[PDB]
Amino acid sequence: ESADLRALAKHLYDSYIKSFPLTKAKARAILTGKKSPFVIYDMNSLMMGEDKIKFKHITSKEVAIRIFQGCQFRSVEAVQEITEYAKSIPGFVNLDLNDQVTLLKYGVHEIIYTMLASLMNKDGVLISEGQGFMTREFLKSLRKPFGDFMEPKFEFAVKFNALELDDSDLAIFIAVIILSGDRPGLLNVKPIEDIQDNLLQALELQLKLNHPESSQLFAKLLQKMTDLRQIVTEHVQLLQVIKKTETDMSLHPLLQEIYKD
Amino acid sequence: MESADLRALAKHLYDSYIKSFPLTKAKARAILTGKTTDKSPFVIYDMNSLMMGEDKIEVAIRIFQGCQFRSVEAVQEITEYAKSIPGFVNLDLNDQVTLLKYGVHEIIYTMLASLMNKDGVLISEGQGFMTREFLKSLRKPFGDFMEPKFEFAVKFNALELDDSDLAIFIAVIILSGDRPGLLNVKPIEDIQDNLLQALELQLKLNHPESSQLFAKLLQKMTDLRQIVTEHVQLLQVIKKTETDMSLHPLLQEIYKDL
Ligand SMILES: O=C(O)c1ccc(-c2nn(C(=O)c3c(Cl)cccc3C(F)(F)F)c3ccc(Cl)cc23)c(COc2ccccc2)c1
Ligand SMILES: O=C(O)c1ccc(-c2nn(C(=O)c3c(Cl)cccc3C(F)(F)F)c3ccc(Cl)cc23)c(COc2ccccc2)c1
Repeated sequence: ESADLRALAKHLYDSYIKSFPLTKAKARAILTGKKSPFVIYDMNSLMMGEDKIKFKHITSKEVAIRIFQGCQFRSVEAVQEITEYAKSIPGFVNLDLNDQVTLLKYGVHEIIYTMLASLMNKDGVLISEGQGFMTREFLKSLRKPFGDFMEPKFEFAVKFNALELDDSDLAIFIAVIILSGDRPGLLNVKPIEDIQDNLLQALELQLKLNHPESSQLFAKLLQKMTDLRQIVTEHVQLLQVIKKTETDMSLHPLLQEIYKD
Repeated sequence: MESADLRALAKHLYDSYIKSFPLTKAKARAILTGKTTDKSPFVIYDMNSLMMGEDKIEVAIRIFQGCQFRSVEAVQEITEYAKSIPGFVNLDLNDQVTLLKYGVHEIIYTMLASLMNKDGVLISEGQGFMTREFLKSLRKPFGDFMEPKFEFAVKFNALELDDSDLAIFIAVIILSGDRPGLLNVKPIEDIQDNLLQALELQLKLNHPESSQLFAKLLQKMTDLRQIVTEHVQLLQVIKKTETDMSLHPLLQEIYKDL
């Protein structure tokens, strides 16, 4: 069944490429300088970037709020991308429909954090399919709670990126996260855990072949699912604090509805 | 890195686990499943049977303090076991402290599952058995403090690990190079890579029909991390309400800036 695992890995890589706008391979070429992106490093360069490259989400007038809400809009776009990618995982659409919804609901936060790391280095993050680059210092320095909201994302990403995964690795990893049989409220866990066992086999084999000198990388990548669960939990608690504290974050009620999750 | 060397490391760790922990999963299962007249526990299911149990072997505080005493004992045993893990005592001393500070609680929960089934937990080296329902029914926050341990244990026990498995698994948890404040992560990760290699081979040989148990067991390190956090948060709440309990200095230090 070795060749079947390679097939599953090839299938997932191909679908991963079509589903997501900016791959890790392309992002690394931009970050390293190998078409130069617009750099956002302060207030004035932000004002020119939306006026020049036209970042879609520009509708509050405060800077830190607008950036945070920009992160919200992009995450909503990513949810739809992850949802399309999930449909291509062998077995997923044959699951009970409520269970498909449940796996996506509880998994998107972990996948967004994972995939965001592909767009970051220690100095900033790519935005708008790589045309912009927002510096870590500028984000880290936003006022009151917003500065401390951005920086944990970078600290996770730098640690995660030290594993040096490529897109073919990440496609199987993302699928493994989706097929988590321990999400609350699953109706039929058995076929989810069955698919995950296939995906885990595919990830293990892929990592031995693609990183043969990287001892126990499979184990180390699974240990990063501990980090993911913990930071997703910390993330939710920070959103709750931001909602309860800030009143200058009223949006149109229909816009609030799009962002409900 | 060679197969026979991994088997040697598994046997070393299993042997040391036996010397360090007096109540094994093997012994606990023999008591729990029964059919033995000689190993049969006294069952504590209410207030009066608790009163009879002390003659044989406030309530919620007394039980909570009993868990504190046992946890201190567990730390001592876990610490003795850690010293036997090849390479651990050769590490920088501050890192040795750090690995223990962050590892002991995750290990206590792991080994506590060995003493539980869905209906209760063995106590006092297997001589007693306290029902889950009784613990769940303790007053104010103490009732809910006991129960999350049970929820993990039922899931964890479904993996059907035995002691030779748990010996390597416990060592892997201790040698975690991602603990906060470690000074030299590289020598810790090198040891874990051997321990991880040892666990993988051990699970393959001992559970050949249990597909991807290695991966599923590592995913359980996630459930451990979450319940330690929920535990620490519950203690902080109990402290602000109760002064009628101090904590043992060993436990006091483990929680400092955890
Ligand atoms: O392109 C992508 O793949 C992409 C994916 C994730 C993020 C992003 N999400 N995010 C979260 O807080 C967040 C997370 Cl991690 C998980 C779930 C929900 C949230 C939510 F809802 F609360 F936002 C961030 C926090 C800090 C930073 Cl530096 C980045 C993000 C981004 C940024 O996009 C921007 C676009 C324009 C201007 C500024 C940022 C891109
Ligand atoms: O034998 C063992 O290895 C063994 C190991 C852990 C526990 C135990 N600790 N514990 C904690 O709350 C606790 C924890 Cl997990 C970690 C650090 C500090 C605490 C603290 F501070 F609060 F005490 C529990 C809560 C609920 C239950 Cl069901 C069990 C325990 C037990 C119980 O032992 C008993 C002995 C006599 C009477 C009743 C119970 C045994």
